[PDB]
Amino acid sequence: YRELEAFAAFASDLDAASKAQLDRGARLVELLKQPQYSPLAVEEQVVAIF
Amino acid sequence: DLNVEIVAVERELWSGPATFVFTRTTAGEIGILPRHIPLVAQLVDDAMVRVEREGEDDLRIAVDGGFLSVTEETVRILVENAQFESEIDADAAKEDAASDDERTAAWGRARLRALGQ
Amino acid sequence: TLRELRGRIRSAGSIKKITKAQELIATSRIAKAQARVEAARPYAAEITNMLTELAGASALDHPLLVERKQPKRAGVLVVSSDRGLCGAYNANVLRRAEELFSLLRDEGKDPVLYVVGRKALGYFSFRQRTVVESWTGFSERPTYENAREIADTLVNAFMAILGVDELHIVFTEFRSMLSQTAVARRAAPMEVEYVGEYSFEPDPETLFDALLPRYIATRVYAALLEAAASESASRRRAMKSATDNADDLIKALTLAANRERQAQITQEISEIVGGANAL
Amino acid sequence: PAIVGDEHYRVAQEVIRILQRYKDLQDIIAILGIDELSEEDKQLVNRARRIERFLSQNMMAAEQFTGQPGSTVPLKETIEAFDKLTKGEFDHLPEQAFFLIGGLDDLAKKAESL
Repeated sequence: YRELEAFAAFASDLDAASKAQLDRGARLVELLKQPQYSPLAVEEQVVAIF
Repeated sequence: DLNVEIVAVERELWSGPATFVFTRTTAGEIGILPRHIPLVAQLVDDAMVRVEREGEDDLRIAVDGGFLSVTEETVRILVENAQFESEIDADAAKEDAASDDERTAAWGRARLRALGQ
Repeated sequence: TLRELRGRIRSAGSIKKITKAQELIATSRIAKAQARVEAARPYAAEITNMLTELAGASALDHPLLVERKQPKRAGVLVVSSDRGLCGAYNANVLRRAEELFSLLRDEGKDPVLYVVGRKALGYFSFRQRTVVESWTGFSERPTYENAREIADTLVNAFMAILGVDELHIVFTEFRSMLSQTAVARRAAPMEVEYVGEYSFEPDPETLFDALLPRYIATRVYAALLEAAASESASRRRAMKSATDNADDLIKALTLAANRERQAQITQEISEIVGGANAL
Repeated sequence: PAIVGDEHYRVAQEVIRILQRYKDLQDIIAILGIDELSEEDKQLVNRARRIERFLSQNMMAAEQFTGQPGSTVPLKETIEAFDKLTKGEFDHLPEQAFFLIGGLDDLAKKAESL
């Protein structure tokens, strides 16, 4: 994703599969985003990544 | 009344109101007043157009291979290259009228027939 | 090494300035080309309207409207820029063109090349595919004269000399400033579309015959204008990308120059204090 | 060539030439991109990237990291594969089909996969 993010900003258009990968990565990155002083037990980490 | 829209392939040249419009279509000379029946006619190679409107002087247009569409409200003239009389270089028209190329000669003749020549 | 890094920084700064200027000029020219497309639209609409009327009063048997019995050859009009710095633009066109060829090859019709633009001309000159005719110098600012010449040549080839049994135009449609897509359109033989529910002089058949070439010329003109607008948009995007890359290169080279400067200062101090500590 | 043979040496030198030209063009690649190169250089770069990625290999020791098992490519197959690469016989496959691939047969497998 983080290579596709840079590629997309300048490509006129992208394949539907590439757009699907972009939309999946834009959600994975937000998923890994986490606030301070709020650790998650592995029990919640596995579900969140799932 | 009529509103004459002389529109070229690149741009619209004229869209003012008019009372009468005259031009030499491939079927002969035609004059159009308001409420004329819808019509489509190909202008001749050297066709010129003359527009008569309220007050202003007659407007003469050199038209290169245009088409004339009389419609319920607008008489639209679609042109490849259209030149008003004020934009004509008369000497250039005179020189081009004798050109060997048929299309260039026809365009020169259209410019002259507008120039009043 | 620091001298090389300073020179590289100066180079990247100059290139950043040039690409930024090109980006702004390309924005202005996007505006100009899109305004020209808008200006050309009404004539296209009206000629299409009168063509529909003539067809409604025509036999629809003109050669431009009927499929050759056995299509053995097809023309392809690739519209391309005549100057670079447009990023993927030309490639996006050219790739699509080859895609079309793969279709034409699969359908048994060998494509015959007509190219507009210097870049596509070089593209095909390196792959040794022969272009019958090429026009150049008006992709940045096309005029109806060029479009009429292109359309007349294409239509004469279609009517025919070996000639072609079909012709396509490959060009970059500008849908929005963000999107610019290469598409291929078959511009002859045209397909009659019955959409469902006037006089003519001297007859609608002769007017139809005189107007179909004019309609094809108008559509080629619209395609060229669309390609020019798309070229300017791609140039703006490519120059913005180049400016960002030049800025990032300037930042990286400035970090490298600072590291080299500190390293040289430390090395000089090391030599000086090694000499003192010996004396 | 007196030691490894001229078939090996010629392929190795061609690969090094392609990669050196790619390194030389790196500046234009960085600022403008592949698009503004000459057609000869554009083709050279498009196959230089593929040669560069094909030199990657799924090493045995990598199994603990990637999970993939490792592969071994005999010297003859390496020479043939890189000879084909330098001649342009694989310029149509996507570039990612060369990551960590280790062989012509497995390259065809991954090309089918994508």
